[PDB]
Amino acid sequence: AHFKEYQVIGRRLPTESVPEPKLFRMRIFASNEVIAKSRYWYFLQKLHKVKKASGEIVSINQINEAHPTKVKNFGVWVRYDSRSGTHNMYKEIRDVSRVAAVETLYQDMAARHRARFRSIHILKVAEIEKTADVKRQYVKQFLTKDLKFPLPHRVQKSTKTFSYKRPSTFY
Amino acid sequence: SHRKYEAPRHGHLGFLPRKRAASIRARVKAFPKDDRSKPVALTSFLGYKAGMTTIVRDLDRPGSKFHKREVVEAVTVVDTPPVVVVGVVGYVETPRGLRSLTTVWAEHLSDEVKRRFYKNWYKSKKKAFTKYSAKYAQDGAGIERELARIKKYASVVRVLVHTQIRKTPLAQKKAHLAEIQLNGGSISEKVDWAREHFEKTVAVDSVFEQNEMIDAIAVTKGHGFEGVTHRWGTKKLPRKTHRGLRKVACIGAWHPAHVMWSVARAGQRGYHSRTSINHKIYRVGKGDDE
Amino acid sequence: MKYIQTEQQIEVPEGVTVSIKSRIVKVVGPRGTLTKNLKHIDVTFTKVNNQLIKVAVHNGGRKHVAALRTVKSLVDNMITGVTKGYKYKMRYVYAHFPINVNIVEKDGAKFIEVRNFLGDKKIRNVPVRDGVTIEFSTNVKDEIVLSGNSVEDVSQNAADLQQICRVRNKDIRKFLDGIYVSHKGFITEDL
Amino acid sequence: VEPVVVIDGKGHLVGRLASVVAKQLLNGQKIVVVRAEELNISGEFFRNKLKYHDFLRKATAFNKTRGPFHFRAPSRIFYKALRGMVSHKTARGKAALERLKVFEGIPPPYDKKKRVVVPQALRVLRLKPGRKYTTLGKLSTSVGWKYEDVVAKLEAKRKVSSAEYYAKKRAFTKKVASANATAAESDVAKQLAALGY
Amino acid sequence: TDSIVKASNWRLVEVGRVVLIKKGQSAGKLAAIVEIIDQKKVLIDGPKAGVPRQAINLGQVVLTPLTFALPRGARTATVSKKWAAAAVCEKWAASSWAKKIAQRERRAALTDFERFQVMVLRKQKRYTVKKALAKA
Amino acid sequence: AESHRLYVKGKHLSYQRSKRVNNPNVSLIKIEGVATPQDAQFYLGKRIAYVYRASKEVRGSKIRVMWGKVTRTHGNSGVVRATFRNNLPAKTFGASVRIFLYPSNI
RNA sequence: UUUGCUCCACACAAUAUAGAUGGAUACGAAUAAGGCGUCCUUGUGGCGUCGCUGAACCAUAGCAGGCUAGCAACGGUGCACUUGGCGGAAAGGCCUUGGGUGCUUGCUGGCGAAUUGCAAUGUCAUUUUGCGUGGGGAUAAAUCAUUUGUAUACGACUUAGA
RNA sequence: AACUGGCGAUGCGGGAUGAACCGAACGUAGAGUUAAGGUGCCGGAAUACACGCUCAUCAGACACCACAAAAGGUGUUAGUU
Repeated sequence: AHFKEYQVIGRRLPTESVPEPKLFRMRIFASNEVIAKSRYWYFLQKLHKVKKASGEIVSINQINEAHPTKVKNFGVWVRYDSRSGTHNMYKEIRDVSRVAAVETLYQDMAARHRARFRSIHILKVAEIEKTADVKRQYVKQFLTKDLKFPLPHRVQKSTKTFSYKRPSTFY
Repeated sequence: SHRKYEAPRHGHLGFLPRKRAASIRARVKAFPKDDRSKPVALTSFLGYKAGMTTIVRDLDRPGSKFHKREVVEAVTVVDTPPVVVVGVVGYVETPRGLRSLTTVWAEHLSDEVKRRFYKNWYKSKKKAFTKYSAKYAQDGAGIERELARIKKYASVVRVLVHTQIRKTPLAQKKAHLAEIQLNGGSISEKVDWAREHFEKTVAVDSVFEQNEMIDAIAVTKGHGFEGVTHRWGTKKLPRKTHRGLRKVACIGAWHPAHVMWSVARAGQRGYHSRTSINHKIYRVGKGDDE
Repeated sequence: MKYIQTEQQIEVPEGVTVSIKSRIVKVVGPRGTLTKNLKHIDVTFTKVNNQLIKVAVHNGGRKHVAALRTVKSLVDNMITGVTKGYKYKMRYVYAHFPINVNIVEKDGAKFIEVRNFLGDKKIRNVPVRDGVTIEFSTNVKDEIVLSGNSVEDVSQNAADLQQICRVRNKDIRKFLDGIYVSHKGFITEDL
Repeated sequence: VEPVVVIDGKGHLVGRLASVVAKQLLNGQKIVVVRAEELNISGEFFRNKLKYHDFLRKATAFNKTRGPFHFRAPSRIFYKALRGMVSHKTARGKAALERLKVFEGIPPPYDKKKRVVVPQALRVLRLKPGRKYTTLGKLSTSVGWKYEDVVAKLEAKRKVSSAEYYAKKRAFTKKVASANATAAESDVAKQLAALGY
Repeated sequence: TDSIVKASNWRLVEVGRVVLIKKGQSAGKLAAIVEIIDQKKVLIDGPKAGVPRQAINLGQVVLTPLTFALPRGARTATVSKKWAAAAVCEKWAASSWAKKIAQRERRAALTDFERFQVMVLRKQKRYTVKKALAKA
Repeated sequence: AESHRLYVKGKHLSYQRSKRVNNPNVSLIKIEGVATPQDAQFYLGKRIAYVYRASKEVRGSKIRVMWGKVTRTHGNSGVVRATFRNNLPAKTFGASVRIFLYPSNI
């Protein structure tokens, strides 16, 4: 479904030798709490010597966007697996939320490179709003000044199967 | 596996089914292309094949190694008494083809043409075209209206003619009736020509001329049921052949598990409609002289 | 990629007028009128100041922007044809057999007839499209000139001459014989 | 809804229109389709010609007269599509195909009546602009349909007749509207308008 | 003589262009395009009409012929202020599109007695109009 | 005046079925003008008559009738599921049926 | 070879209706464009307006629609004739000046309905037949048998024969 | 050959068709809900909604499975310096 931003913070199991472990935190986009904990444990296994049995999760909190109703450019650094090897890439997308931003990021990854959520890692998602910082033409073309354009060839959906006059695609 | 040695197929695949023609008289399948500039004229004629004979003529072929010398040629003489035109039909062009709109006949119909319309002519009341002539037999009763219909419609005009079987030496007494397209002038001109020529003779000296290439349409001589050897020209099987040698040895492979349409089979030979083209008229002559 | 807006500008001379319906454009000036149907490209036109026409493509791909460039170039070519006109000069190049080029008129159709190319009995016949005039230029020999209003028509006539004058069954690098497009320019060039 | 539905084929995609019409016939609606020669197929004309050439290649080895019958007419091409989408070997399929009628051009009983459109199958509404398409009449003439010119002439004649009819109807309707304006602004008209008609 | 080109202008999407959201939680309500996210989506606001600030698709909204001046990215309060200043809803209601929508809505909201009254009034109007056609 | 229809036209389309097995005890009905399950809900629980004519007079009439009712919806396009006193003859696929306004709730 | 056959209306009997229960309600072309109206150098023209679905437009009140009266009827709408036409793509339909009658809910009235008993489809508009109800109507062919040979295994074909 | 599960011995829904695959195992009926598989029409079910990519003069279309490779193409799309 639509992803949700979670902060998941957990530690290794406190032993007698070393109480109060380092309390590692992660920001991850997942469908819900179960997949959030799963992804947190997967990444913490990829990074540090700890597994789910040997550790615990001390907190998992959803993070709502500070302002979900303003347009901001998003720079997403990701790494993904292809049929041949692993590649890092950087994309920029115009969107109103980080969660919707990773929604479109995953959709575009699947569309353009056949990469699945299985194969995609989101390294970083950064909100930006400065022009001349975005590097992609398919974003700068909308960040141009006084952007107005028509929508040629409007197609109107019909409920009935039969229409009694030829359609007009004006707008 | 492949044939050990290649050879052309026996017979023509465009001339089958080798079945009997639907009638003794072979109709013109396609008339010559219509031209409106040229005057209205018959595109065909009906004759009777009289026989064959020999002619001697000086060949004029400027470049042959044996040019300007006498040659002997075989010619076919056909008896062509002037065909009596009576009747005219109209054809409108439709998304389905040429559809016959109406046919208008003439006042008097010949006894021979009525015999053509009949089967048991002698034991009959001879009631044919009687009420048609009653609708006719006036100046403008109802035939001029049909003429106007053929003028307003019927992009193709075909006159109806019948042969003079009484003039010919045949013992038939039954006229042959056919349609001839008029490939000149507008539809109005075609209909006017047909009406003026209603109930009268057209001469082949007016239709065709000397030094002309024409097409003969006829039903070939019938030969009945025939085997493959003479029907298609297949090889005769060797002398030491059990249960027959005038046959096709292999009539198909194991697969497809069917005899194919292209395999030569015994059946009817002759009596097929045929249109031979490019026959040069060597003479158009009349019998009203020696 | 889907470039949101691609706009281009075509200038018109002061002595020419352009009428643009849906996608059928006519241009009329000193040398006459030319017409073009562009109903296969989906490009919008606008007038700026009676001397500038903007040609626009919205949400177009690479092919669509290429088509926008093509339509701008085509309308430019037709405008310069209506103003100055096009002239294609061709040379006959032969090694041994002089190429005899003349103009015949069957029912007034203005055919071009080529004889003696490589000493053959062939008669190479080329129809002349409308709006194309054939002149055998003086002060120079084995020269033909096709002058017209439509660059496409004059160039296709010249290409027809080249295609008939193509040589067969021989090494072309030795048998360079043929009628070749030497010059393509304007009738009002350097005027 | 209606006893008979008449759809013109011009601007319609053959497959989508055939599917819609087949479903309607199975549901029990009589349908006639005109302008089958102006029906459209998505894809290049060469692509559709190659497809029809493969169809022509398909034929029974031992008897082409019992093999598949490759009808060349545009209306019969549309009928072939519809019969492929209808289960034609059962009595229900025979009933649906009896309910269906297809024509090239518009014969009198249907050009004197109303023609509807199917937005789900319309080329303009469906195909992405710039995508190449094919005309059924051109494809049929290429594969051996012999009556494109006759249908074109008859359609031109019908179009002039319909243009004159439309001019007469438009003049009558505009006179009716002018007289309605003169007799308008009455209590009845104001009451209907204020009520909501 | 002047070179002439067909106008070919039709309802550009822009900031301040007011749209009619047709499906969803509003379903027939006025809003204003506050910002253009992509070619297929825009951030819109409908504070006066009752449409919350939201990212929507131009395939979900319908642009309307009229618009008004509005800085891009304007908040809900500013959009409402400029909407009231420009009287966008009054112009929309004056437009024949909204009159058609309201007529359709009421005609659907009619009762059976009202339908009978419509029938009687229409018969009267038909009588008068036929008399006028005959007199003309 | 000329119109006396107190029912709503519908079409008996087919039986409840999988790809290769049908259930004659349940029939599918397409109500005319209904294109959504939302209107199908209003049409739920409503009597249906299949009226046909026979050449033989049975009980003072040459018209026979089968009674059933719209019970629940079927799909996303306004098709409803009907159960009749006797299952429809299956030759009446795509056949005219009448849906009555009773038992009324409005 | 003791009214057979055609056309035109009708109590009554139809393997019965692939399934009417107000109307299949007629420009074309384009869709990165159109429709209508208007104005003129009548043109790829200026201007105004419309769409954003048919949720439309016609027709729709009356014993399944009765009987009987009025008001400006200078209208609307069923039925039957010729005059004037148009329509051949499958025309079989589309119009039109005429005369007689009905009805009219455009507006106002008077009388009747019940008991089908709380609902039962509650029955309304096709191809033919009859020792029919009668008005017009001109009273034939084919086959077998015989014969022919342009044909042919037999059939069939091509002819002839009061 | 090993472990397990199946077919043999077993129907049923799906994979068009199939002993083994996927679901699920079976008395006679009714209602509801699903599994696997699907919802353009055949064919019951969205000519759904959303984002992209692809135009093939041998497209591609759903495991078992009914085939395709090395190599190459500013065709087009997206990605460090």
